[PDB]
Amino acid sequence: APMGSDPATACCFSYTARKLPRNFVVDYYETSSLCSQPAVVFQTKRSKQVCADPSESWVQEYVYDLEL
Ligand SMILES: [Zn+2]
Ligand SMILES: [Zn+2]
Ligand SMILES: [Zn+2]
Repeated sequence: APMGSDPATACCFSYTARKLPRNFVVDYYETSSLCSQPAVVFQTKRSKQVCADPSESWVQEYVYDLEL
């Protein structure tokens, strides 16, 4: 899951290989450009924080859905 728990500095070294159901995703943040790779981290109803590849369409669609 990300290394660290502060959205300002936590980094992802892998991405989820499963699609998260929209009904279980409740929040997100973007990882810092200081991290080795870009990532969105989604928080879920099971209290997980899940790294995801921002180049995937569904990740972008969920981010807009949460933000706006
Ligand atoms: Zn939040
Ligand atoms: Zn779409
Ligand atoms: Zn904001």
